[PDB]
Amino acid sequence: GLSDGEWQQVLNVWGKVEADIAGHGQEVLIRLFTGHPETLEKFDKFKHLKTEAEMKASEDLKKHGTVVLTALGGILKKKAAHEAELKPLAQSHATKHKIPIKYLEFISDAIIHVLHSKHPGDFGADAQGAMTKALEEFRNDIAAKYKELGFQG
Amino acid sequence: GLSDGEWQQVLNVWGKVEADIAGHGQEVLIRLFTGHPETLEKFDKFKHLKTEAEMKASEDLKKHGTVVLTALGGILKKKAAHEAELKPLAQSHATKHKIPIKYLEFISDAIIHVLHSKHPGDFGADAQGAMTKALEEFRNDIAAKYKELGFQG
Ligand code: HEM
Ligand code: HEM
Repeated sequence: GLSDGEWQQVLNVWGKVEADIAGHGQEVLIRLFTGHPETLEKFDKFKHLKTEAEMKASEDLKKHGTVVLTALGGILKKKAAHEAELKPLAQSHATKHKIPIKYLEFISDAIIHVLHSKHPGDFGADAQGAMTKALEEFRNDIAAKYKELGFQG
Repeated sequence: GLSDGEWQQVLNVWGKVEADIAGHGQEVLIRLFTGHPETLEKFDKFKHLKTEAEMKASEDLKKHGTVVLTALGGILKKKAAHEAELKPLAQSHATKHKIPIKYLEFISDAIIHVLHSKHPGDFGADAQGAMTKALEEFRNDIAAKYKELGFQG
């Protein structure tokens, strides 16, 4: 994972991308298609683009560059926001509290039990299945940070 | 990964948790400590609590259950937000576009080159290292989704 420092360097340069997303997107795609021509073969809608000049002239290649970098920016920002809340919790539970993954499993089971007990009408089999998967994914995310910190959970 | 409806079910039940977070946090910790007394030994503040009654009267245990469910709710909400953008991208690139992970590495290389070319002042060696790490983690998150779909990227 990225530290707060590394995410800050990523988000700082992404601010420059957002000042001209279409220009950056066009340049990225032309760099990709000129360096690795097999990648252009994946775009049926760009079959008419046969030279770097034709690529530069394409309205729809520039529009697609905007689609790509807009989607990537969103995913980078949402990943950083998740990391900013997960990392401090994994740090303390690895290093200070020393909480095994087995104990995170026990509290996950307790949350499911209390939700079923307090919300039987609402928290039905499908919703309980959804929460079981969400808490498993949470434990796996902590376990990956544990392995990085050298803490055997 | 949760389906779109599955994340909405998790967010919906967390709204109910937040309507009585103190009560939910008490009942979760009481269920953990009564079901798995070995977990109570990690809490130097609570380890003297013997019965559900004593645990229920502890202001310190109630305070802590609220801190736990507040932290977990924030991580679930940030995970849901990241998944909502990552999942559809992985789905289309596996099932419709059939994009190998190597081609995502080629476009990552192009992004790093264009940012270095355009913004050298905000994209020195340390910032480039950070972006390399962020795009490798993005590719690994896509690869994880490919594996779930049985697409060999
Ligand atoms: C940073 C990496 C990438 C991002 C963020 C990205 C994002 C997107 C988005 C948002 C779409 C439109 C919605 C969708 O179908 O999912 C799309 C479409 C597509 N992408 Fe990607 N993409 C990436 C990399 C690639 C690469 C490397 C290739 C091929 C070498 C590729 C091939 C395609 C194709 C063929 C389409 C459909 C184009 C069309 O006909 O409309 N993608 N991509
Ligand atoms: C969903 C799971 C969990 C969440 C969200 C969570 C969250 C938190 C938070 C926010 C804190 C305070 C800030 C910090 O030190 O990081 C904390 C402290 C702590 N947690 Fe956890 N925790 C979880 C599971 C567990 C489990 C299973 C145990 C033990 C079996 C545990 C033991 C502790 C201890 C000992 C502290 C320090 C308490 C104190 O000295 O006041 N945690 N936890």
